[PDB]
Amino acid sequence: EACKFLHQERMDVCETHLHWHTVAKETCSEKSTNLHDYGMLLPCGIDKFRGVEFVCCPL
Ligand SMILES: [Cu+]
Repeated sequence: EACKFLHQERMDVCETHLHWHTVAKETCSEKSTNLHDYGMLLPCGIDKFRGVEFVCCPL
């Protein structure tokens, strides 16, 4: 297994870093992997974002 790069965004809500980190973490965990890195996408408002791109790696 290698690590997998994944991209998620929403067109209906802007959310904080914490929400997107949570989404990335839980996505990797559902795939039996661990989140290694991530970066926010599509900054919104003064402190929010509309997506995240992240890398899930083998346990
Ligand atoms: Cu974070």
